[PDB]
Amino acid sequence: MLDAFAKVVAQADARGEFLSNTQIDALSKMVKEGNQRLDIVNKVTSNASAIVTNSARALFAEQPQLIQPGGNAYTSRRMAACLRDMEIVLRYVSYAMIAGDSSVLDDRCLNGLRETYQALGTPGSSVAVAIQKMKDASVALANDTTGTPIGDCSSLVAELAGYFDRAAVSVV
Amino acid sequence: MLDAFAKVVAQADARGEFLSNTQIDALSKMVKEGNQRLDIVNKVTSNASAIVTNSARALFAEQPQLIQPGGNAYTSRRMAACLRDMEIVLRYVSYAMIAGDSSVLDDRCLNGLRETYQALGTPGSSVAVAIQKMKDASVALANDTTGTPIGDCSSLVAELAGYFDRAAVSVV
Amino acid sequence: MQDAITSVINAADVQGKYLDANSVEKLRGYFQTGELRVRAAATIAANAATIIKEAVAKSLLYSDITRPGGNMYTTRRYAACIRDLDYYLRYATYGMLAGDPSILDERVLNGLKETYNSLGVPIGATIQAIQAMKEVTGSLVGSDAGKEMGLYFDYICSGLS
Amino acid sequence: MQDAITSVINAADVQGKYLDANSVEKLRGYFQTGELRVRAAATIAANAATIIKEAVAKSLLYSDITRPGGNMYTTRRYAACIRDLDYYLRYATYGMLAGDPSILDERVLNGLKETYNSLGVPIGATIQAIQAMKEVTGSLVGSDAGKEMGLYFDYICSGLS
Amino acid sequence: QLAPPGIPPGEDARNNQSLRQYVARPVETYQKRSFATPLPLTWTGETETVGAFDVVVPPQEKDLPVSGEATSAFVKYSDMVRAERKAALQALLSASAAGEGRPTCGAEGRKFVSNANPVLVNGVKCVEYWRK
Amino acid sequence: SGYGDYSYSTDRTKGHVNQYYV
Amino acid sequence: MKTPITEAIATADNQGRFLSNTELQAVNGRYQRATASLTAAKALTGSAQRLITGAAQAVYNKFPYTTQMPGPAYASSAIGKAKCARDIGYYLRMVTYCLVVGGTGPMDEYLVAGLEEINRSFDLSPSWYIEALQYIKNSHGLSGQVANEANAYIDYAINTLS
Amino acid sequence: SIVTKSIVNADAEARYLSPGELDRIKSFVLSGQRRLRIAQTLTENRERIVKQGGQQLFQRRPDVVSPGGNAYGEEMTATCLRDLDYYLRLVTYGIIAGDVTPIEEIGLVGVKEMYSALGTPISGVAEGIRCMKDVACSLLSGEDAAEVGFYFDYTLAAMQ
Amino acid sequence: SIVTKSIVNADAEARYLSPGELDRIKSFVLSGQRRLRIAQTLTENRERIVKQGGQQLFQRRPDVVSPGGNAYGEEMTATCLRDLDYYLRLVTYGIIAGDVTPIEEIGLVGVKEMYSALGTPISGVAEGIRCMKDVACSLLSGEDAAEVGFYFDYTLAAMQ
Amino acid sequence: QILKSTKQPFLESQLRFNQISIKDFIKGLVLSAPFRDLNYNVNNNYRFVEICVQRVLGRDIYNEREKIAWSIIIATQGLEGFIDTLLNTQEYLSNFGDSIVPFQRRRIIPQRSKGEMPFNLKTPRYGIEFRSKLAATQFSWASPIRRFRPQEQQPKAGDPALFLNMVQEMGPG
Amino acid sequence: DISTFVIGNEIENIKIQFIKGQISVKEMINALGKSSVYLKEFYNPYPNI
Amino acid sequence: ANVAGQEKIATISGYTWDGQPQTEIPGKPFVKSIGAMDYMDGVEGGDVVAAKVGAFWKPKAPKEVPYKRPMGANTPELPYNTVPRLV
Ligand SMILES: C=CC1=C(C)[C@@H](Cc2[nH]c(/C=C3N=C(/C=C4\NC(=O)[C@H](C)[C@H]4CC)C(C)=C\3CCC(=O)O)c(CCC(=O)O)c2C)NC1=O
Ligand SMILES: C=CC1=C(C)[C@@H](Cc2[nH]c(/C=C3N=C(/C=C4\NC(=O)[C@H](C)[C@H]4CC)C(C)=C\3CCC(=O)O)c(CCC(=O)O)c2C)NC1=O
Ligand SMILES: C=CC1=C(C)[C@@H](Cc2[nH]c(/C=C3N=C(/C=C4\NC(=O)[C@H](C)[C@H]4CC)C(C)=C\3CCC(=O)O)c(CCC(=O)O)c2C)NC1=O
Ligand SMILES: C=CC1=C(C)[C@@H](Cc2[nH]c(/C=C3N=C(/C=C4\NC(=O)[C@H](C)[C@H]4CC)C(C)=C\3CCC(=O)O)c(CCC(=O)O)c2C)NC1=O
Ligand SMILES: CCC1=C(C)/C(=C/C2=NC(=C\c3[nH]c(/C=C4\NC(=O)[C@H](C)[C@H]4CC)c(C)c3CCC(=O)O)/C(CCC(=O)O)=C2C)NC1=O
Ligand SMILES: CCC1=C(C)/C(=C/C2=NC(=C\c3[nH]c(/C=C4\NC(=O)[C@H](C)[C@H]4CC)c(C)c3CCC(=O)O)/C(CCC(=O)O)=C2C)NC1=O
Ligand SMILES: CCC1=C(C)/C(=C/C2=NC(=C\c3[nH]c(/C=C4\NC(=O)[C@H](C)[C@H]4CC)c(C)c3CCC(=O)O)/C(CCC(=O)O)=C2C)NC1=O
Ligand SMILES: CCC1=C(C)/C(=C/C2=NC(=C\c3[nH]c(/C=C4\NC(=O)[C@H](C)[C@H]4CC)c(C)c3CCC(=O)O)/C(CCC(=O)O)=C2C)NC1=O
Ligand SMILES: CCC1=C(C)/C(=C/C2=NC(=C\c3[nH]c(/C=C4\NC(=O)[C@H](C)[C@H]4CC)c(C)c3CCC(=O)O)/C(CCC(=O)O)=C2C)NC1=O
Ligand SMILES: CCC1=C(C)/C(=C/C2=NC(=C\c3[nH]c(/C=C4\NC(=O)[C@H](C)[C@H]4CC)c(C)c3CCC(=O)O)/C(CCC(=O)O)=C2C)NC1=O
Repeated sequence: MLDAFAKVVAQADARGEFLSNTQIDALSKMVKEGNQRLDIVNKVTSNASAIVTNSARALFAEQPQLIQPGGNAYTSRRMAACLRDMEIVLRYVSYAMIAGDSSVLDDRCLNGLRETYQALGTPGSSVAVAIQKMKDASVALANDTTGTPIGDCSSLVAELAGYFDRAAVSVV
Repeated sequence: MLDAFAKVVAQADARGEFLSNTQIDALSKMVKEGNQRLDIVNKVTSNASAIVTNSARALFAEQPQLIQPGGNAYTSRRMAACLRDMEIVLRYVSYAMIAGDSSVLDDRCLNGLRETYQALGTPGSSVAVAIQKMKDASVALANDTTGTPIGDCSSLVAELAGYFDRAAVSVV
Repeated sequence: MQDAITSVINAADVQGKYLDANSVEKLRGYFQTGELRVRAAATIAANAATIIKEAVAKSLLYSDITRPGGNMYTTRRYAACIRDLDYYLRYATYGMLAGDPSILDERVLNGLKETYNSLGVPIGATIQAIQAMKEVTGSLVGSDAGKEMGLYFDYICSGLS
Repeated sequence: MQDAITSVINAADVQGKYLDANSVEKLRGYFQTGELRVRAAATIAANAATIIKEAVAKSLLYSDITRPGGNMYTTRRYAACIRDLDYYLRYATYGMLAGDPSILDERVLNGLKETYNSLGVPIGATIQAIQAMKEVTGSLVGSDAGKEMGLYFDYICSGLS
Repeated sequence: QLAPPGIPPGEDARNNQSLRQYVARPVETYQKRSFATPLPLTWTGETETVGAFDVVVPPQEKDLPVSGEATSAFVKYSDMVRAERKAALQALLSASAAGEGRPTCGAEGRKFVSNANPVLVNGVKCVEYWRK
Repeated sequence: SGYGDYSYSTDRTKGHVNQYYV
Repeated sequence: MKTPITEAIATADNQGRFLSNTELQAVNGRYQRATASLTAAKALTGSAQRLITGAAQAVYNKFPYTTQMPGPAYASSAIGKAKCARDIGYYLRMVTYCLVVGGTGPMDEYLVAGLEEINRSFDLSPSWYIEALQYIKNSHGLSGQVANEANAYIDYAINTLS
Repeated sequence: SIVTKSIVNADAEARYLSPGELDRIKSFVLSGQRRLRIAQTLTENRERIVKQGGQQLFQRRPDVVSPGGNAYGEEMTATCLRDLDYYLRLVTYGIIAGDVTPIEEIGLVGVKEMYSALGTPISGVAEGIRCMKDVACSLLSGEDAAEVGFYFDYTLAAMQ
Repeated sequence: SIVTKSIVNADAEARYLSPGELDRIKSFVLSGQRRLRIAQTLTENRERIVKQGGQQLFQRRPDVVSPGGNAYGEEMTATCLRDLDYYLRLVTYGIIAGDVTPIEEIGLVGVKEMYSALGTPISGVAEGIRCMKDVACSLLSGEDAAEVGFYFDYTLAAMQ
Repeated sequence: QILKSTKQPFLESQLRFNQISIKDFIKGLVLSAPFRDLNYNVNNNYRFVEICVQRVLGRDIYNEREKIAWSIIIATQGLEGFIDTLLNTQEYLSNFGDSIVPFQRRRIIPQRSKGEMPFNLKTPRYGIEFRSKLAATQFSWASPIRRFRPQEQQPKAGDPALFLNMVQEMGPG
Repeated sequence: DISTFVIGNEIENIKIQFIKGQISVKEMINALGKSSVYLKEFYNPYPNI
Repeated sequence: ANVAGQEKIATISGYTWDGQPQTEIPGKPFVKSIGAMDYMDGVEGGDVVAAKVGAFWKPKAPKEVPYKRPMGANTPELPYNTVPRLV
């Protein structure tokens, strides 16, 4: 696990040199955007049960064979383990947004998840559809003002969509 | 592990259906056999030390290289492990007789066993000879009268012989 | 009846030249997706009856082609449909593996729209069945594999139109 | 009679959808070659008589279709050829500008091979004249422009075959 | 080399096994154990992760106010179709001709079809070489 | 051509056309 | 599943021994009760449709807000009403599976494991399903030891929801 | 009908119709008055023959209507009785045609492909037609019940 | 487009394209970058250009939406805006084709026969397109509004 | 599998009152009924040794013969003797003792960015040997709820039902 | 295939007789062609030409 | 295959959802589970209504005559001091 500040130190250490003056100033822009990064994460964890349940509900409307008898999310236990997966991925996407680096997301969430679903028989193409529904439910709740001052958070919601896309590709 | 009754329930839950009227009448015949399915399990449990030892002694008389030095059943620890294996396969065949379904037999005993004996060097063609000798010792003891009322148990010893044939072809 | 390798070899052979860097460049592109196509053709073989049952129930199950007078009324006529939809889901699987839609028009498309007009089979409902069948096929094989299998469904729908 | 823009608009309109990124992606590809096609159509207009004079002298000038009994013997019949070859070099110029061979079969190809069989015009010598005419056209407009103008010549030769 | 994995070297059980009852040792490696999985490099100055300093939000409807040879190209263009089009515009309006025939579509549907392109029907002129 | 067979005219059926509300 | 047969195999398997006479008596007691159990499962199946449409109506009578309130969780649409009767049929089907098998093993595996997490997530109320199961307990029409076996698995579902 | 396949039989054999074929077309058309009376009984008894037909079908096969059965709910049960109205209609055609030729190419040819492809238990729909048969033959005399029941059991045979 | 009818013009005349024709195909393709930007503005403004288009149309023609008007009720008013979405789409085609040739053979040729045969007042739909034109030209600069408005008024001319 | 169907509220009560230790709590979770239903009944004796070495001892299986060597403890002594033998190894008592909850020991090297694929992801509850028996399906022939009129939900291009919630907005407004 | 234009009762006479090996391929084809499944499809709806 | 399972005639081991073959023991494919129902008679066309397989008009004989006899000239041959492990 390393964040965005520790990744420029880990790369400068394998060169054996101090950080430059333009590498400190690029990190001072990331400190000035810190309060707006803290309100992306505050909005996706204060609505964590609404991102997951409304996107699950939209998935079995679109792919209704998953809840048919014999299906993949058919029982009470396979339905609860399905919502467990959507809640785990949203947890580690939110961990990667407060860090600025997708290191914790693929060290301990995406590490071997594609081959877990192949040994189980879970369709990884439908898990990717479920992540893409949690993505735009999260970027729509990110760029609404509603208790935040008005400004430009445009490059922060582009980064948040990048961890959602990294998780959806890495699963199928 | 599921019995004959839970097997038809698991097949109907994959369709999401109630049981048919002919499926319930075919389960009332398994209840009607009943008392004599329990006679077969009682007769191969009360003789389980002699099914194993008489068919072990008959195995090393036809295949004397198994107990020659260098053979697979030559040492004290390797001989006691051949008799331990015959007593385990006889144990899970009697579990599958009382359940009416070979699901305890090929999840707990037969699954992965062919690839295990190959990793150990154990000749799986000779394990099958020792299983087929326990089959003849069990079906000759299943259809003797000896404290049971006279009747037709021929369709139940055809099922007991079918479990021994399943364990003997899945070991090699 | 040519796959991606057969089509690449034909075009490189038809000019009498060897397999240069451009011909092998596409061949390497086909071998990269070779792992994706088999798993796509794997699950489609497993859920063949389930996919066709999902498409007809989602597109044309309760429409009035299903009712009396509609094009699908009698049991012989209904049974011909799922027999007929099986070829579209099957031959599309062949195009997905071969990576070339030459097998479709060779064995499916030619004389097809000219045959449905003879029988009076509605081409409009047929394409929507294949479109719905394309929609469920993207469910199973995933997104990009659905993009591959879906690329031959509309090829059938285009020529059958 | 559709150009590349007309064909792109038709396919995007026939599904009732707007011009998405894929439809405009091909349109941008056509506008990039817009500068090449005009200069290609420029020089072909200038050397129209010279190109046809080069093709007939290089393909079928001295063959025995030119001699008595051959298909091109009388002066009316010879004069019909260069009149006839002018359309192939002219309509191919239109396809090169429009970027779509729809005008060829609309106005040239339909009823063409069925007409030459009526007159008894040799289709074999006709295609080789167009092939030789394609060879000289690549001389003038260059390589890639010859690839563009040449792409519609063999379209005529294919359908006329 | 060594023994195979797990086999205590020297206590093999296939030393003097008979050939008639010999069973071939299956092949097993240290792959599926977790100690031999390849980790990220991370001492050569490379971590496999991704975060901030990666993601860029590129505006690609809006590259810039588009290049000068699109506008300078442009304003040449409709100086050369402007005289065309308004000549073609009120060629429509007081071309308000009367009506022939019977209305075959509601109240319209008369002799000529509405707004039909005359260049199509009139542009394909049949011609006889040596016209006679 | 049989006890159940199709003719176009007797088809009274919004399936050659596809207004999906019927 | 948890049957009377597999809880006898498991008792002998948990110590690595053969089936004694302790375990043959437990299997014998399953066979004596199975006559009343397989006639209750046959009778709940034979009147299942008239028991499900009645029990869904008993929920709408007691909790009439579920047919009027807008929202996804409620049966205020034709799609929400079909999903309500789908759930009553899930609870009735597991009861006739427990009668066939002979123990509370099918509905432990398919229904009650993970049920509290669904009702919290999708805003369903366990008092809707208790009222639906109290209808079936009072309206199946059985009597004797046939009704004793049917009510023993209906009361198992009411105790997990409450 | 008996008229059309007695023709296509003698059609294939390059011959006309024998006395064995023409004394039965003759015998069938004199039977035609009695056939329309029999079909007229089943025509306006479809309310009872179908509704009591699905009566015994659910009492004998509660699985198909129970939750999980194919005909579960208000919707499928309506279609559950719709098919019985179909097959009761085809039996009226077979009685007037004097043969199962109308029932053959409608509701019998490839019927297992449809019901297998619909998820419906084909044995269950066979039980439904048998329940309709006891209601139908209970509405007619013995001489007629040997016919009206006679076409149902052919449908029972081909439906399994 | 300008490319296809500059060809079919010189096609009919048995000649190639003049400098007057080839210096405009040249001039049009360099104009192509600016055309896609203009059509890109109208592409994802159809929500406002259509809905505000039907805004002024009903305020200026309440008869067509009043009881008795052709677009009366929830149903026809939806189709009342559907046609405006059509004609707004064809204007995006004409802008990219550099001509009303796409608008000509779609939505203009024989348009009076359709709307007369549908009972729709053709003058009313002409008023709708004019209301869309003021919304469209209000979304673009003066150099662009001389084009986007330019294709609407051609549609206004042919629609009466 | 942390559900309240699988909670052990009386093992939890004896841990809060200092009656059992964490070693007895860890033993009681392996011998529990949810662990035998969801894990032990869907593995064979060899893959279940791999699960219980990775989760109790905190480390990976050495080779495929460690799986063979320990799977005969389950077949002859049952599951209760196998977890007594595992918990009484010196590998366990040196690392966790009887008071520490186990963990995956030495998963990640100190300066690296990636780890070693944590053990709940490396072995899920069933694998390839039970996949062809208990795997679910798509399109199950299951007779679900119907839809009856699918083209009215998503109309086509010239349909005036796409302009239907636009006549309300303009109105005479 | 026989599926969509047979009832099931037509040519199981011939299949089981062939699967058992009692008849070779040519008898199986001749008995197939001269069954009424064939003339119901290839002889009835077409002329002799 | 779905009809046979739905009719309770016999369950046919098919494929898992990715297309690997089903099997109860993981060695070979298409192995099935057995027990208390494949040896029970009288339900062969079970749930196929009014099925008529074999002599349905009579209960079959008990046939409980198990004895193995000396099989002269056809007792199977196999090696000595060896098990004939199959090639
Ligand atoms: C513990 C939790 C915790 C937080 C959530 C933040 C909360 C927070 N945010 C801002 C401050 C801000 N927050 C935002 C964010 C946004 N404005 C928008 O329009 C978007 C919807 C959203 C992007 C995510 C912006 C743009 C500012 C700066 C306002 C400005 O432009 O001056 C400030 C004032 C300091 C400053 O202005 O820099 C504080 C305290 N801080 C915390 O300590
Ligand atoms: C220890 C296990 C155990 C049981 C089986 C039952 C024991 C048992 N079995 C039978 C009853 C029976 N047991 C048998 C069995 C056999 N007869 C033979 O000749 C065969 C050799 C053998 C079958 C393999 C038969 C056939 C009957 C029924 C009697 C008959 O059919 O005549 C009865 C009489 C009850 C009745 O018939 O109603 C009882 C108590 N209880 C137990 O605790
Ligand atoms: C009844 C007949 C019969 C046989 C012939 C042998 C056949 C045989 N030889 C070996 C085994 C062997 N055989 C050799 C053979 C040779 N060593 C060399 O260097 C030369 C190539 C050659 C000497 C002439 C060697 C080295 C091994 C040991 C292989 C090893 O352990 O890696 C093995 C494996 C088991 C073992 O370790 O012994 C078997 C089955 N066994 C039998 O039961
Ligand atoms: C003597 C007066 C004089 C000028 C004012 C310029 C005017 C000018 N600008 C450009 C052309 C250009 N000039 C720029 C430059 C920039 N775009 C930006 O946003 C930055 C502010 C800046 C770079 C730092 C770009 C990007 C183009 C290309 C425009 C295009 O995309 O077509 C061109 C065409 C090619 C070129 O020479 O660059 C010309 C002639 N040249 C001159 O000779
Ligand atoms: C913290 C990091 C982490 C991740 C990411 C993780 C994933 C994970 N998801 C699993 C199961 C599952 N995952 C799903 C999910 C789905 N099925 C569907 O059909 C849907 C498309 C989809 C979500 C809606 C289901 C249903 C199961 C249960 C499979 C089963 O037990 O049969 C399992 C199986 C193990 C078990 O249930 O005991 C693991 C290890 N585990 C982890 O520890
Ligand atoms: C799934 C239920 C199950 C079974 C059946 C099982 C068998 C099993 N048999 C083993 C060994 C063995 N098995 C045999 C058996 C035989 N060799 C012969 O020559 C005879 C033909 C045959 C006896 C009839 C022998 C000799 C060993 C010892 C191998 C050795 O010492 O290396 C071992 C290695 C551990 C040990 O015994 O020390 C296991 C795990 N394990 C299980 O978990
Ligand atoms: C491999 C390429 C290929 C195809 C596709 C093909 C189609 C084909 N479809 C047919 C019939 C049919 N096809 C349908 C299909 C439909 N009815 C509807 O309403 C739907 C729109 C549609 C289902 C999607 C029906 C009902 C018939 C029977 C027509 C009749 O009995 O008159 C027939 C007549 C003979 C027969 O089915 O035995 C052929 C040959 N043949 C081929 O070689
Ligand atoms: C086999 C074991 C099993 C059970 C028990 C089960 C329950 C279950 N019921 C659900 C929804 C539902 N359940 C209801 C039922 C009701 N709401 C009401 O107002 C009525 C009073 C009541 C009927 C009694 C409704 C309306 C929904 C849809 C809620 C939603 O879509 O969010 C859902 C959400 C997924 C879906 O939409 O299908 C699950 C998982 N699923 C299972 O697989
Ligand atoms: C004239 C010959 C003929 C028949 C027989 C026929 C059947 C037929 N049955 C259907 C559905 C159906 N049929 C059933 C039937 C049943 N459910 C049960 O439990 C019972 C066992 C059984 C009835 C006794 C059900 C539940 C559906 C709806 C299935 C679904 O919605 O998925 C459908 C699709 C919907 C429709 O268009 O009606 C057809 C075409 N069509 C024909 O042309
Ligand atoms: C792309 C060129 C093009 C156009 C323009 C077009 C129009 C068109 N307008 C229609 C209906 C209609 N159009 C209107 C229109 C109006 N009512 C008013 O009051 C206003 C004056 C006016 C709209 C601004 C109404 C009310 C109907 C329904 C008429 C009816 O239901 O009888 C219909 C029949 C239903 C349908 O298929 O949509 C067509 C085909 N089709 C085309 O392909």
